[PDB]
Parts: sequence; structure tokens; C-alpha cells
Amino acid sequence: KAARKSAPAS
Amino acid sequence: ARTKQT
Amino acid sequence: PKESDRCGGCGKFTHEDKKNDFQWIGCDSCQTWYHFLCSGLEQFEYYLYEKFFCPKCVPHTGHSIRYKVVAPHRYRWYSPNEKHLGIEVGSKTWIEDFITRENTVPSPTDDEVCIVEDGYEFRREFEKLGGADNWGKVFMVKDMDGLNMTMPKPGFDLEDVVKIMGSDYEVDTIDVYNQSTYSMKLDTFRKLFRDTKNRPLLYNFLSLEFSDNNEMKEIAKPPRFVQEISMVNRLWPDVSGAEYIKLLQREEYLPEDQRPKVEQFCLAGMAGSYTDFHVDFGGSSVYYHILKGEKIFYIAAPTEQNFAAYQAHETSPDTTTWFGDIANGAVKRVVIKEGQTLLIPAGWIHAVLTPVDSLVFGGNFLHLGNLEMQMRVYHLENAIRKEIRSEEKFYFPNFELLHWMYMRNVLLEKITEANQEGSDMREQEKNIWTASQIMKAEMERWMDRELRLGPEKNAILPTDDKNKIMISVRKQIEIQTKIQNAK
Ligand SMILES: O=C(O)CNC(=O)C(=O)O
Ligand SMILES: [Fe+2]
Ligand SMILES: [Zn+2]
Ligand SMILES: [Zn+2]
Repeated sequence: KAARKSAPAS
Repeated sequence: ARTKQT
Repeated sequence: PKESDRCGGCGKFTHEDKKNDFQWIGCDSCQTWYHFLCSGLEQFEYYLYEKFFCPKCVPHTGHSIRYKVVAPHRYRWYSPNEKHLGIEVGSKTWIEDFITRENTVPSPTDDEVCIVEDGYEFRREFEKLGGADNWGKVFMVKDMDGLNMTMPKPGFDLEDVVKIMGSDYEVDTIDVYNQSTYSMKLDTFRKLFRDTKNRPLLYNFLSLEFSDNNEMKEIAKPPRFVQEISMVNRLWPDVSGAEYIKLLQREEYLPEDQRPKVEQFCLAGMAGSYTDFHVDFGGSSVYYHILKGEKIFYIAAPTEQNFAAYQAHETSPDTTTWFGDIANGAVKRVVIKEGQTLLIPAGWIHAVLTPVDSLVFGGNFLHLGNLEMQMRVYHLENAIRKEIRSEEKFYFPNFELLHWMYMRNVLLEKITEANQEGSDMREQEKNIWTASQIMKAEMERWMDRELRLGPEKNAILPTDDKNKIMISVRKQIEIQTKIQNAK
């Protein structure tokens, strides 16, 4: 669904 | 739960 | 406006603005509305409670009443209208079963993974295969000695983390049985984690990036070799004094807030955690070290057969089929134990189970050696993004910008030098030459797209600046190809 490494840009 | 968005 | 639509509070109609969003929640007792951030709840809690039950009510209403686990094989386990639907990967029910049958997936071949005893052995085998320019198989290093990879001393664990970072420090955490992501306070995670007996829900965070924390960033670092080939590192060098001034003097300075922050991550998961198959964002390579616990990776080679399988699996609405069962025996099993380090190049599709409460330090990186695979994965992402809506945060931060700057600041230089000097680049700079050709071809596509239908939101790079970079690039490449019709 949305369950993955998360890293805002930034 | 009852939520809301504006 | 109406006073019943006032927080809360906060006693305001509009919350100043992690982000509250313009988001609210009503008390099912005192019936008043709260801003989400004035509710006292953390994001991961927003969907948990049938009853809530604000602060002004709990000492006399009881703690919020959370939904009943009506369907533990669905992501919406709280939803009765889903009791009859199939078993979803990896819901509580699915994982539960999978933990018992998972050991049947085959080991990898020596062509896929190469297990070495330490950092020194790794180097040999690595070079044998062409080093990083020709890096295609994953490596597992049983002992970190020889990797030049700074890691904290064991006994170091979750506690030290929440102390260094702070307890209010929020981090994107995976609600496992729900296969979703929500923010959780480091301290709140520590509580749940330390309760090993009562885990109505499992959590696993993978996205505590600490490169910007003066303490942490000193405690856990990438291997020397990762730093030496990291494109991010090359563009935002950790430099000071005169070096830094020079960096400023050449227009080679890039803002820290534009830097892709992904090379330094801490991960922690509860026993039973499962992360479903994916390719790492931007087709980035991974370093991954187990400080505590154990991980089981299920992996698949970056082949077109496998990508096509993966892309279809990623775009189909089906939710009940493990990608391993459609992969035609591509998926392999590799167990990583405490103290062991995995190193995955670009492309590898992977899922991971956490047999045991765990703590890990890892990071993502882009390097010229895997430029083509990196663009291949970018194409894979963009093709999936056409069918399915996702958030940019699950993708590589400032992917394009990075490439714009790498060409401008690194490559554009070298090519021009050779063009002024001799100089056919295939002599001591062939790798550089091919990297440029590849990068430009992809970049011309982006320029094309940007031009055929407009630039993204506001900032960061203006169209005309991209073109001026491109104008410069075409010329020197055009000019270099000439040199290659003598020598
Ligand atoms: O640890 C996990 O649950 C998942 N992590 C990854 O897939 C990775 O770091 O590339
Ligand atoms: Fe991953
Ligand atoms: Zn408020
Ligand atoms: Zn109330």
C-alpha cells in the first residue's frame, strides 16, 4: 500500500 | 473514530 | 464562524499550519472538535479507535476504545465488511502462516550472492569482478572488520538512539499488519517495543535518517568504499575552512536542504515484521548492517523478466498473491544474522522478514558504476507511478536535480578539459565518457518531457538553466566525438 523506505525531499 | 479534513 | 467548530485546543478555528494538515477529530463523549495535533494522538493512532475520548474525558470515560480485530487477514482488520475477503500479503494472518512455510524458498547461487568472512575478503572478490564499475551481485559480509565502516559498540541499542535523537523525535513507522506508514514518536515506539508480551500491532521503522544529527552521524557511517563512489557525497562534500571557501568560490556550492538525505538510516523492527517486495528508491544501492537481531531477505535479480513480473505485480490490484509465487523461482532466501552486513547493488527486488526484535544501520546511494541500472529502475518507478498514486517521499529525493548538478559540476568539467587538451577520453577516462553519454540521453528525455508539457511545481531548477546546462553539454559531447575520429 505505502509501506516502504520513506525520505522526504526534503 | 469520526474525523474531518478542511 | 460556529463555536462548535473551534478547537479544542488550542482554542482556535484554524491550526497555525508533523503537519496537522487541515485535519480534525471529534470526541465521542464531550462531542467537541480537536485539531489532530491538539488531540494528543499520534498519526499512527488516527484509525485505531472506534471510541475517542479526549483528554478532558479520559479520567472519567476510560482510555479510548480501539476497534475490534474483526479480520486479521485484511489490512483493514477492524472492518467487518471485509471478513469474507481473501488473505492479504502480509497481514497478521498471512505473516503468521508465512513464518512457518517461509523456510522453503531456495538459497541463492554464487552468481547472485557472494558470502565472505570479512571486509578484506570482500575487497578481493569485489575487485575480481571489476569493482564498482561492474557491480552486479549482492555481497554478505559476516564480519565488518576491513570494511572501514564506522558502527557503534554492541550493547548500543534503541535506548541510546531515542536519547541521542530525543524522545519527541518523530519517524515514519510502518504499521505492519496494516501495511501502511504513519509518524510515531521515538519514545512511543520505544514503549511499544519494550513491551514484548503485548503487541496487538507490530511496528517497524526504516526511515530514521540521522545524517543531520551531530552526534549520530559520527557513530554510524557507510563503508569507505561507499563514500568514495557516492554521487551525493561527491556533490555535497563534508569540507571545511579553505576547502569549503574554494567550493563556494567555484559555483560548486549546493544547499544542504537540497541534498538527498538517504545515506544514513537507522532501522528497528518488532519480531514478526514483514516488508513486502520493492526496489530501493532511485535504483539505489544499499549498505545494511545488523546491530541487533536478524533479518531474512527474499531477493530477485534485476533482470527484465523479473522487472516485468515485478511491474505487473506492483500495478495489479491483487493483494493476495506473494510475488514469490509468480516469480518463476527467481526469489531466493538469505539470512542475515547479528553483526553481518549486506551490500546490494542497483536493481535487486527484495522483501524482508524480521524473525527477531532488531536494530539496523544502513543507507542508500547512487554511483556511476550502476548508472544504467539506476535509470532502468527510474523508468520502472515512473511506469508504475502512471497506474498507481503514491507519495513522492517513497521515491528518491531530488533524483533529477542531483543529476543536473552532477553533470554541471563534475562531468561537464572533465569533458571540457579533454576537449581543450588532447584528448580522446577512452584512454584513462572511458568510464567517465560512457557515464556522460548515458546521463545526457536520459536528461534529454527529461528536458523533452519538461518541454512537451511544462515544469513541475515552483522551483528548484528553472527550465532555462536546465537548457543552458544542456546547451553546454551537447557542445562538448558533440566536440568530443570529433576527437574520436582521429585517435
Ligand atoms: O528491514 C526491513 O524490514 C526492510 N528494509 C529494506 O528492505 C532495505 O533496507 O533495503
Ligand atoms: Fe529495501
Ligand atoms: Zn487546535
Ligand atoms: Zn471529550
